[PDB]
Amino acid sequence: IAIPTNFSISITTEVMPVSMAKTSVDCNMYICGDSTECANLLLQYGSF
Amino acid sequence: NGLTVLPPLLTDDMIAAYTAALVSGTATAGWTFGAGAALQIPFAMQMAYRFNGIGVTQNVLYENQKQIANQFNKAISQIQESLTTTSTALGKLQDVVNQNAQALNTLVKQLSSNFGAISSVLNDILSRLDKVEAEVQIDRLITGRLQSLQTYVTQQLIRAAEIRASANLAATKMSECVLGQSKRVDFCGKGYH
Amino acid sequence: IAIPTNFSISITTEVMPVSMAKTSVDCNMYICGDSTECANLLLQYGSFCTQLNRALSGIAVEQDRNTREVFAQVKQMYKTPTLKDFGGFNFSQILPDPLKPTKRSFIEDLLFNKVTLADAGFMKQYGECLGDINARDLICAQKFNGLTVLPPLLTDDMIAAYTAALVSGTATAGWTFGAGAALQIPFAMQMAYRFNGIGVTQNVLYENQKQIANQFNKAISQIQESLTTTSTALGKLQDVVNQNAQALNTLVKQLSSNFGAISSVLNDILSRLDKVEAEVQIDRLITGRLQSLQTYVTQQLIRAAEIRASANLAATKMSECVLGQSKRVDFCGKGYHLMSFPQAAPHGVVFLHVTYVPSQERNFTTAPAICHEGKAYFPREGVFVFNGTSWFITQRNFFSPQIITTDNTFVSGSCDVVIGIINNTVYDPLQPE
Amino acid sequence: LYQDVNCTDSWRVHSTGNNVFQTQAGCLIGAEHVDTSYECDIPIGAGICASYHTVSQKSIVAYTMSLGADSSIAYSNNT
Amino acid sequence: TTFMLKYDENGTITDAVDCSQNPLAELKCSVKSFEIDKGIYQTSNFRV
Ligand SMILES: *[C@@H]1O[C@H](CO[C@@H]2O[C@@H](C)[C@@H](O)[C@@H](O)[C@@H]2O)[C@@H](O[C@@H]2O[C@H](CO)[C@@H](O[C@@H]3O[C@H](CO)[C@@H](O)[C@H](O)[C@@H]3O)[C@H](O)[C@H]2NC(C)=O)[C@H](O)[C@H]1NC(C)=O
Ligand SMILES: *[C@@H]1O[C@H](CO[C@@H]2O[C@@H](C)[C@@H](O)[C@@H](O)[C@@H]2O)[C@@H](O[C@@H]2O[C@H](CO)[C@@H](O[C@@H]3O[C@H](CO)[C@@H](O)[C@H](O)[C@@H]3O)[C@H](O)[C@H]2NC(C)=O)[C@H](O)[C@H]1NC(C)=O
Ligand SMILES: *[C@@H]1O[C@H](CO[C@@H]2O[C@@H](C)[C@@H](O)[C@@H](O)[C@@H]2O)[C@@H](O[C@@H]2O[C@H](CO)[C@@H](O[C@@H]3O[C@H](CO)[C@@H](O)[C@H](O)[C@@H]3O)[C@H](O)[C@H]2NC(C)=O)[C@H](O)[C@H]1NC(C)=O
Ligand SMILES: *[C@@H]1O[C@H](CO)[C@@H](O[C@@H]2O[C@H](CO)[C@@H](O[C@@H]3O[C@H](CO)[C@@H](O)[C@H](O)[C@@H]3O)[C@H](O)[C@H]2NC(C)=O)[C@H](O)[C@H]1NC(C)=O
Ligand SMILES: *[C@@H]1O[C@H](CO[C@@H]2O[C@@H](C)[C@@H](O)[C@@H](O)[C@@H]2O)[C@@H](O[C@@H]2O[C@H](CO)[C@@H](O)[C@H](O)[C@H]2NC(C)=O)[C@H](O)[C@H]1NC(C)=O
Ligand SMILES: *[C@@H]1O[C@H](CO[C@@H]2O[C@@H](C)[C@@H](O)[C@@H](O)[C@@H]2O)[C@@H](O[C@@H]2O[C@H](CO)[C@@H](O)[C@H](O)[C@H]2NC(C)=O)[C@H](O)[C@H]1NC(C)=O
Ligand SMILES: *[C@@H]1O[C@H](CO)[C@@H](O)[C@H](O)[C@H]1NC(C)=O
Ligand SMILES: *[C@@H]1O[C@H](CO)[C@@H](O)[C@H](O)[C@H]1NC(C)=O
Repeated sequence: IAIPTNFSISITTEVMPVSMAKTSVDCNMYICGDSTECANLLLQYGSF
Repeated sequence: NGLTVLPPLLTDDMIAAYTAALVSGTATAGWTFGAGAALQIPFAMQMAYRFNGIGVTQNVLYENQKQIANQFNKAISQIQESLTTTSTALGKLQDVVNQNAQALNTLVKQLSSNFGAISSVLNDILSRLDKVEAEVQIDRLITGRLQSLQTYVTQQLIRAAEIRASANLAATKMSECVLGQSKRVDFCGKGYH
Repeated sequence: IAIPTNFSISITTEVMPVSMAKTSVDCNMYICGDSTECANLLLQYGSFCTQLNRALSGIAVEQDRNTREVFAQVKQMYKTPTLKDFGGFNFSQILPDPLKPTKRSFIEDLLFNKVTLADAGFMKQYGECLGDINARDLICAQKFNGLTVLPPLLTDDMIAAYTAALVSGTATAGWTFGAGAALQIPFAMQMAYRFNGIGVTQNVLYENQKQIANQFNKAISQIQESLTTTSTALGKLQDVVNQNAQALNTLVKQLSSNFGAISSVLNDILSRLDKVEAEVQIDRLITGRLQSLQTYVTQQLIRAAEIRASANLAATKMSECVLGQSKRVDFCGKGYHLMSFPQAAPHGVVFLHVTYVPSQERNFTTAPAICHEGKAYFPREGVFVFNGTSWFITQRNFFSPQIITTDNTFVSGSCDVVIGIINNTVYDPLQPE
Repeated sequence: LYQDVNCTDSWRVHSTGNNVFQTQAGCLIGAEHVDTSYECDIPIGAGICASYHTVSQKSIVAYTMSLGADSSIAYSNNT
Repeated sequence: TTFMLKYDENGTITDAVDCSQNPLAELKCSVKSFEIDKGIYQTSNFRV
């Protein structure tokens, strides 16, 4: 049998993601910008 | 283009305060503050208890206290030096940040794609075409950009599921490795935790 | 060092979703209703509906699997004991009442009252919907559009029977029925073993049996009272139910959206336009409604992945907290886990985690080791403390000072190495002779 | 299996050839009910399972699922 | 009506399924195979 006679204290790093960026989208702004006609067409298209 | 990033509720200072409280609690109380009321204990005796945890008698810790403390300090200094260089140790967090930024930027860039319409420039369409033909082209563009947003949101949901698995594992690690000594093999570091 | 002198028995509730609604879609019904022309056009467009239904059927089978993995962890359905009192521990609230017609326990009744499940039962006859048109029932609206909810394989009664069997097994056998054949054991002895399993000697449990039983009963009553209130304790299960209902209802509402077509009403298009232009508009509508169904199925898959993670965790909790005592920190309730009980709830489970919380800490002067003659004795199993006049050795989680003696100490080395050694005397049992 | 049809006592079914009877999951047509409980082979729902069994010839038989082997394991306080 | 035809190695129609004959035929047409495994399958909602 092999028996250890000495020891070491090791310190190892474990990197763990916890959160990601919280984001929100102004659907009308992205799809239509500042166009009024596009905004009306988007309303007619349906609110997804 | 309507894409905004909201600040996290807990500031970096608040998270640092939580971390400092956790470190101070484990230094002063140890594992006892994860179950009930924090019970004070000298750090050397806590070390003796945690040595007994991994099957090594307490006399090993007490009779080699200075050597073990020096080894701990040297390990701390080594991690400090390794972090001080320009390594990629934090590649996972950088990957998360890059993924978020890339998703938003590709969302911005996809606005240039015609989706079967004569152009991707809404103002050009509305300047050349009257209500009906402009409506046809703009409907094509709306379908395409809605698809882009839906793809972004679906990818965000999948990434959020992965991040939630990581965060649940991190909470489990906080409970079982920081607030107590884990007997699970290779859960809290490699070796006898 | 601070050593607790007293303790409390705490019972805490952990609510875990285990399954969500099993759903199926009649793709033709949702997209085309009862139109033959639209059905032919959908055939020509291409059958992506088989893929959608394959995914949804996988989800449904997964829901049944989740429930089976969480609850069907007993080989034999142990009979409910006639007497609900075990050594003073009163199990009446968590076991079915022989007299009442419910067949479930009282706490289970409260839990099933807390959550609003919308429609009861999964059967809605055509005559029923046609006879109450004035009330725009949501279920009729979504059934008329091809969206159906399938009943879970295990009924609430069978799940309650599983829970009753688990509770009875842990009451009569304990942890032994999770490994091999259920071995009978008196409940007080089981509690003594589970006390030993968190570093507290059995003497503590036996010598304070009545007080501990009273604390357990009072905790049961307090959870009962807190549940007997309009509090949102079961917000997770209600959230699951609301999510399913909202997904189906938004699917129903999305039928009103023009997808670039002149109208969202198929009958209007077919009444005004001939085959070709109608085909163009109906192709737009088919694309849009197919996208709506695909979004629904994708979101259902993601929600089902989350629910499966929850169900796997719940199965792990049932294995490690109900069928055994877990040493993992903060896995089975907060504190030194003693045991756990499952209670069925709509679309999920509720774990009553019984834990030992130390309290009433007293400060003492401590010493890492004791120098006697010329050797350093160490506590072995315990810790040295100064009671004010004499040094004692006591267990960490409960102040029970004991005379320091060679039996409870082991010697190692000399006193020079020890840093904070304290001079003291160590008795020897052979000294009586 | 018709989930939204009551046939306990014209029904909205296809043929109603024979062996029509009601279960918690709805009106089942073409299966012979058996009062014995077995393990689930084809889960029908609401605690009802189907299988292919030799009948008093082989036929589809619907029954109540068996939850497991019932046992007593009576409690005692000194054994 | 809708039929599922079978073309063999030589390209001759050797078999067919009439999707509207009975629920089993509808299931066969939906899964696009002449062989169905043992189990329970969702089919079209009751049509009148
Ligand atoms: C186990 O081996 C260690 C030395 O091993 C090496 O150092 C350890 C601290 C760990 O980092 C190991 O991974 C590594 O291989 C023995 O104790 C150490 O030995 C040194 C050198 O002999 C001792 O000297 C100390 O430091 C300097 C240099 O000698 C002098 O000023 C002093 O004499 C002082 O003692 C030292 O005590 C010790 N290391 C310390 C205190 O940090 C160790 O003896 C051996 N096993 C056992 C059971 O003793
Ligand atoms: C710890 O403190 C308890 C009292 O503390 C309070 O009550 C507990 C039951 C818990 O709810 C605590 O969170 C709470 O702060 C002392 O127990 C008190 O006296 C007796 C004896 O311990 C308790 O029960 C007794 O049990 C037997 C059998 O009946 C008989 O001695 C008595 O008839 C009595 O029932 C009693 O419930 C409790 N008092 C109250 C108001 O709850 C306890 O003595 C102390 N620690 C130790 C080690 O004894
Ligand atoms: C499916 O249909 C069965 C039988 O058909 C029922 O009776 C017919 C004459 C028509 O009125 C049908 O519309 C009606 O559904 C139903 O079974 C019936 O269930 C009810 C409710 O449990 C029973 O009423 C109860 O009967 C006794 C005696 O009064 C007491 O429990 C109650 O006071 C209450 O009246 C009814 O007797 C029972 N009928 C038969 C013939 O057994 C069934 O509810 C229905 N729906 C399903 C199965 O989902
Ligand atoms: C175990 O706990 C249960 C809690 O459900 C105890 O049953 C409860 O016992 C009390 C006291 O006898 C009953 O209160 C009585 O109710 C009616 C009026 O509502 C009347 O009989 C009395 O005036 C008294 O208030 C209570 O109803 C009863 N609850 C149930 C659901 O049965 C049970 O006694 C406990 N067992 C032991 C051995 O301590
Ligand atoms: C226990 O502590 C006392 C007080 O010192 C405190 O605790 C130490 C462990 C360390 O963290 C100090 O910085 C703290 O202030 C120790 O007393 C020291 O011992 C020397 C030498 O005997 C004495 O002359 C000094 O007054 C103290 N020095 C300092 C810097 O406070 C004591 O030795 C400790 N006992 C044990 C067993 O470790
Ligand atoms: C048709 O092709 C077959 C070989 O293909 C197999 O048989 C087919 C009928 C069909 O079932 C395929 O899916 C099969 O893979 C030919 O069969 C042989 O034809 C030769 C003459 O060419 C004749 O002498 C053999 O007896 C036939 N039998 C076998 C078993 O090979 C068949 O001839 C083709 N039909 C023609 C050429 O008209
Ligand atoms: C300490 O131990 C002695 C031993 O007799 C006992 O009388 C006393 O009450 C204990 N408590 C304190 C605070 O000294
Ligand atoms: C313990 O006693 C020894 C003699 O037996 C003495 O030399 C030593 O100083 C004492 N230790 C302390 C900490 O008082």
